[PDB]
Amino acid sequence: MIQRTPKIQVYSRHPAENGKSNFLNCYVSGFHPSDIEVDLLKNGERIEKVEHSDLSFSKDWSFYLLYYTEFTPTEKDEYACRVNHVTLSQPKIVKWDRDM
Amino acid sequence: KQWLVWLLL
Amino acid sequence: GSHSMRYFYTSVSRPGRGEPRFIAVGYVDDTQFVRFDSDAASQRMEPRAPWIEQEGPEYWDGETRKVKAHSQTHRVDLGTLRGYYNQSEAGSHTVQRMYGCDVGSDWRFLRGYHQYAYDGKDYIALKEDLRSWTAADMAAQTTKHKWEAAHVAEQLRAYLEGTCVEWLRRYLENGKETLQRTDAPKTHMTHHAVSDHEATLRCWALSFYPAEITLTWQRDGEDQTQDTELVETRPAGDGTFQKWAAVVVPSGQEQRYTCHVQHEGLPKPLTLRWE
Repeated sequence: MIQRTPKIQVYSRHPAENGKSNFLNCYVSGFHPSDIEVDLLKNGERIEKVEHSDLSFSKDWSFYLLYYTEFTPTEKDEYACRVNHVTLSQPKIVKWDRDM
Repeated sequence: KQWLVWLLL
Repeated sequence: GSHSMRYFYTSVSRPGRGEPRFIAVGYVDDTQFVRFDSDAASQRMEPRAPWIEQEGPEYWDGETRKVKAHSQTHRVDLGTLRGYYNQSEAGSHTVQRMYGCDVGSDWRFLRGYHQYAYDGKDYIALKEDLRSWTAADMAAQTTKHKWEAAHVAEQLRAYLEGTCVEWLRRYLENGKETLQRTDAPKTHMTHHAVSDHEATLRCWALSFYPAEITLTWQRDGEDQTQDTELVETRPAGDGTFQKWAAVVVPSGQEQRYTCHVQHEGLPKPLTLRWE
């Protein structure tokens, strides 16, 4: 009955170095109920090989998941994470900040 | 290893 | 230092598909090592760490039977609470259970916890004395009584102070090379000019285990808790964690702010200052 909104963080497993193999990660935490849909976007179009962690929650009973994939960063390509939960009126999007 | 008892609410 | 084994269970009811969805995970400290997914074709307790595969097939059979039992009792708890709060069968609801045990540096029993929640709100907990219960609302009073009748407290305490801690020790000394470690953070600092008369100092601390970490900002010695952007400790994917903390700084005053870092891996805390 009482719903919490998801908190999203898009980031790379290791420092962004174009051309080197690396992992892209989208971490969602603090949301409830458990239902949620998450896609990863490569210049707009979504990816297909996107594994995820098992459902688990924190001490406040809010869930958290990790959606990770392998890739190679480049100069022009922009990656993003798209999330949708019940507490939203439209799919939320978050751009991967390679320089922060 | 996890608990062996069944616990109902 | 201090270690902990905690089990997490989540069961969500879906009228129209009958059997709820039931997911359970097991953690030692901040490392997941087991899993069970109801809608998985496996229908068995699968490993998620490499140091647990050493266990034979009997171990996995026992754990699978246990977790399936817990799934059943959850499938009953859903309907039971639906009756307690007088809710309709046309609504989805979530039942969450968490319980485990902790040990100190001497590898003895320090704490043990067990607690149920219904739709994100606390339903019933076990106080840290392991004898009495904490009941939230009138519905949980009935459960509290039922459990006080069957002496559930003494049994659960016998488990937490016995098997739980024992096999926590076993897990630690099996996966010693990963669970018994303290990876200090690799800190750095970035400085982005938000505007001509302002700036943002971001304090990065990444690649550290365990997840317990403290990361604060100070201006002239006092905490900037009111103006500090602080994300929540997030996983990296390789067993390490990341966290950063940013602050908004007037242009020309960077040398007044300092980033303080505390972690089990650092002998003494770290203090950083730009340039």
